[PDB]
Amino acid sequence: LWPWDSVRNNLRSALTEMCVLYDVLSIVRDKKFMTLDPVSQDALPPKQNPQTLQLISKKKSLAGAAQILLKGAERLTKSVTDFNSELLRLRQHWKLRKVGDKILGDLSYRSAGSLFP
Amino acid sequence: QLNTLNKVLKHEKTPLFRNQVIIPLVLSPDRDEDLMRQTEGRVPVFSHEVVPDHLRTKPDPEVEEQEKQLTTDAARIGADAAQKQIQSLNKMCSNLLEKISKEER
Amino acid sequence: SKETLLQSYNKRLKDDIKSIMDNFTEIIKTAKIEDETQVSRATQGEQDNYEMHVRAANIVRAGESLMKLVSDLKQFLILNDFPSVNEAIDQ
Amino acid sequence: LANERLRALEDIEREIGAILQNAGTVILELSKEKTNERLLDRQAAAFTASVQHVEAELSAQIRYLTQVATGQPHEGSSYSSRKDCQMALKRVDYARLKLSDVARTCEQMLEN
Repeated sequence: LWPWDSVRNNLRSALTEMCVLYDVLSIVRDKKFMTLDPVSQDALPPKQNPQTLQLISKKKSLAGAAQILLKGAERLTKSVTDFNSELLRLRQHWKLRKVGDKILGDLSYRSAGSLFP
Repeated sequence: QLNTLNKVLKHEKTPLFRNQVIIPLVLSPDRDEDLMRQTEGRVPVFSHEVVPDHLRTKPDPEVEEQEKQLTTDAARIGADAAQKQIQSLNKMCSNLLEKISKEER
Repeated sequence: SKETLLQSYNKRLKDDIKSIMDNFTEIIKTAKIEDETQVSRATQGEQDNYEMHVRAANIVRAGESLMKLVSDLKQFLILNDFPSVNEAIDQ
Repeated sequence: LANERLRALEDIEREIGAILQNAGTVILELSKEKTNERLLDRQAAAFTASVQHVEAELSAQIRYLTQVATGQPHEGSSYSSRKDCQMALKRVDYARLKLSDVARTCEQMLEN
């Protein structure tokens, strides 16, 4: 598994941290070993950063989006300009059928009169 | 699913989690069966290394630098274009969705 | 038989069409920019970038599936087309 | 006959065209200066018309196949006439060989 081990690192590390998250929540369902107590608090805004940054979600990640859409589009536009062509000439001279999932033809003079089995 | 489910089960119709005072009772310097069956084979001896590991809040520094560049991108032209662009993009976004959804009848 | 294969083609076509349309509608669903509340701005920003990335990937996959369907239709018609076969035979 | 193939490949073209134009729209709706809103409506209409005519063509093609499908191997063929023509070609070849041989014996008699 020498390839995809780096993704494996990032995911097992994210796995251990979210295991620590299920751990803190496992102590959050707890009233033994630890008590809950609610009192609120405040956090003044610096800006209207949800919107502002969301617009960057469009800039940044819709640029990644549009990039990948245009990248698929350039790959395909290149790709279109060979199997299915050859099948035409073959089907034009010889005799073919499809049974199961493969493609099978005949050689025998059998539709033309012979009975040689 | 996991993202959208947890996100809507948090930010609507809830008692507020950002209240809770977090105050454990004791330190358990020893291996309790409470831990091993409460947590399914984890949680070593609860101690002064895992008190902060539990109650850590400072994130990694890369997002801190990101927040520094958030201050930077807020240092550009603002207080006249933030709300203005929210208005414009909101309106034309809504118009777009209206038009595309409208014609499937 | 042959009815099952053709109805499978119909199912694949309608599934992929509704999938791409639904994906674009959800892209415009998350496209409304609003004010935040208890959502921890950077987190949903990063994961919405992630969601639009995976949705663009879904769009590309939908296009590739349509290409595969077109190729399969091309194979099917040439092999079982009685009228086309006859013209070649008479020439 | 061939028209069917031509229309199918044209449909391929329109598939990639729809992807391209959608990418174009989402280029426009990230830039701050989205001024060409008439042309944004243009690109939305391109999205719309493209998707419908693609789905239209494929649905029509499926119906046509639903009227031409029978599930049998179609046992016509064209082998006999091809044997006959091959026979005739090798008969002509025989003739060409014998003619060359006569030619050389006459050639050698004329020369003393």
